[PDB]
Order: sequence, then C-alpha cells, then structure tokens
Amino acid sequence: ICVNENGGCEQYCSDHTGTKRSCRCHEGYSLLADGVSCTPTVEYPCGKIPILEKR
Amino acid sequence: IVGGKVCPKGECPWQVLLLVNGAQLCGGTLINTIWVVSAAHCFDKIKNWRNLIAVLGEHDLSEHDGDEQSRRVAQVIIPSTYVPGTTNHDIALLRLHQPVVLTDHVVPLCLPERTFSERTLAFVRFSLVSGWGQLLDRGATALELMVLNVPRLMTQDCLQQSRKVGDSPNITEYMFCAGYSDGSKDSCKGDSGGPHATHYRGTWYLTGIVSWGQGCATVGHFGVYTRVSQYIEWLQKLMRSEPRPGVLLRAPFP
Ligand SMILES: CC(=O)Nc1ccc(S(=O)(=O)C(C)C)c([C@H]2CCCN2C(=O)[C@H](Nc2ccc3c(N)nccc3c2)c2ccccc2)c1
Ligand SMILES: [Ca+2]
Repeated sequence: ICVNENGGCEQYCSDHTGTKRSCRCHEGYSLLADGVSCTPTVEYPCGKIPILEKR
Repeated sequence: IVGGKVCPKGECPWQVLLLVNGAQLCGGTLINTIWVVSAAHCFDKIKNWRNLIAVLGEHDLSEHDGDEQSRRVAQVIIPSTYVPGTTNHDIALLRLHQPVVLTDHVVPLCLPERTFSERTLAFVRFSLVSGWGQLLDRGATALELMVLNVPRLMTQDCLQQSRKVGDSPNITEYMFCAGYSDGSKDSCKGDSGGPHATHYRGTWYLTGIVSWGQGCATVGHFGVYTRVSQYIEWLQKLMRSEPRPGVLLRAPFP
C-alpha cells in the first residue's frame, strides 16, 4: 500500500498486518487528522526555506 | 557547478562550505544542528584535522554579512568500506564542535527514511545540486553559491547513454547518475560533498552527494552521486553514538 503513490502520505509510510497503513512525519512535524498531512511544530523544520515560506 | 544559476541568498540554507586552513575544500549538507553529510574523498589529503571548519549561512565568499556561522569539525566518520583513492561508499558524517543556531539562513535538509527514499524519492526526475566549485572545466570556482537542477537516470540507462572511456570506475549500488551528457550542465570537483536535494510535497530531502565523474562537464559523461538511501541506518546509529577521542573515525559498514 505504501509502495504505491507513497500510500497517500505526505512524508513517511508504514505498512501493517492487513490493509492497514500509518503515515508518519520527520521530527519537527506533527501528523494531521487526515492521517496523511504533516504540519511543522517548530520555527525551522528541515526541508523548508524560511524566505520562501514567509512569502 | 557548470550551467547553473546563483542560488538566491537564503534559498539553499542547508548548504555547508568545508574549509581546511581557511581554504575551500568541499561542500556538505546540514541534516540537524550538530551533523553535516559530505563525501569521504574530501578528507583523502587531510594532514591538519584540527584546521577543519564548516561554514553554514554562507552565500558570497568575498563578503561577511553576519549570517555565516563557523564551527570546528569535532569528528569525521567514514564507512569501513570506503577505500581512499577510490569512488565507492563516498560518504562522511561530520560532528560539529558546538551546534549551529537555526536562522532563516541556517536550516537542515531532511534526511529521509530508507523506505520513502527508495520507493518514492528515487522516482522524482529533477533534483538540485549546489556548491562554490568550478563554473567551467579548467575554469575558476564560484564566489556566490550556485545551484543546478539535474535529471536522475537509471544506472542501466547511465551505462548505455555514456561514452565507453577506459579505466573508468563502475557505477555501483551505492551510487547513481544525474545530469546531462551534452557538456552544458554538471557539478564538478569543487562541489564535492555537496547536496543533491529532492523536492516532494513541499519539503526537500537528501538523496545524493556530489561524488565523482569524468573531468568536469565532459561530453557523453554524467555526474555520479552517492546513493544516500543506503546509509540511513548507518548515519542514524552514529548520530545516536557518544563522541570518540580523535577527528577521524572509521565505522563498520553496514
Ligand atoms: C578518485 C579520486 O580522484 N579521488 C579524489 C580524492 C580527493 C580529491 S581532493 O583532495 O581534491 C578533495 C578535497 C576534493 C580529489 C579531487 C582532485 C581530483 C579530482 N577530485 C575530485 O574531487 C573529483 N570530483 C568530482 C565530483 C563530481 C563530478 C561531476 N559531477 N562531474 C564531473 C566530474 C566530477 C568530479 C573526483 C573525480 C574522480 C573521482 C573522484 C573525485 C579526488
Ligand atoms: Ca559571506
């Protein structure tokens, strides 16, 4: 399920026993209730450009 | 970087400039406040391990604007499988003496999970390569940080699409091809250790490291980058490890 279109996840993907899928995020991000989206929890999360984000 | 453009100040915030005795040495990628990912071949000629400096927030080499942060390289960790004078397993993980302070100009690049890197990031065509290396073959290095977008190529296509030059190293499972064969666009020896960064759903990740190639933007030859996905577990275990006395440390691989 994860092998196909990142399993719907924005970031990380874990396959479970059966038709179960768990999306996860890199440290400095929290997962949203949609269970796919990652939102920053910090001022400078990795992979984001502050001059471009603050624009 | 040959055929690229100037990376606007603050737009490559993870880029590291590695200095040895105040002189330009290599690039690197900040992955958190205390760790930098570079290439092992950068340290092949180092005698003065105490004179290694990493510069974050750098853009223009001729001017200090106050956004630069220098840190002594406390440790250089190289895989046991890396043989000096060769191309395979060309990765190094550096521990900075004290953390960097995250600012608009100093931001880490995301080190991805093996799973996501292999099954998702490996299929994003275009990724950005950067450094203050040569702007041309046998030409001058950049004063301002340059960036170039390069297409990733499958190894079989990379072998088929390249001019069969003898004595050339083999492209391994710990490396990949990216760039162009027309001699117009590449990264070169001065960009070594620098990032090959990949965009996926509004976040950039580390997928490769400026490693090796033929000359500099040579016709019929692509650029070769370390396949970072093979080193995730290796980097993570070490990032969780206590510092050892000495600058150069050789760690088992895998
Ligand atoms: C094997 C070996 O020559 N080892 C080695 C160890 C140390 C050193 S060094 O001491 O100066 C160090 C401080 C950089 C060097 C320096 C000096 C000689 C060349 N060099 C490089 O780094 C070359 N790098 C690149 C990188 C990306 C390339 C690309 N995308 N396209 C085209 C060519 C590209 C070349 C390079 C070319 C071929 C193999 C490896 C690196 C080499
Ligand atoms: Ca400067």
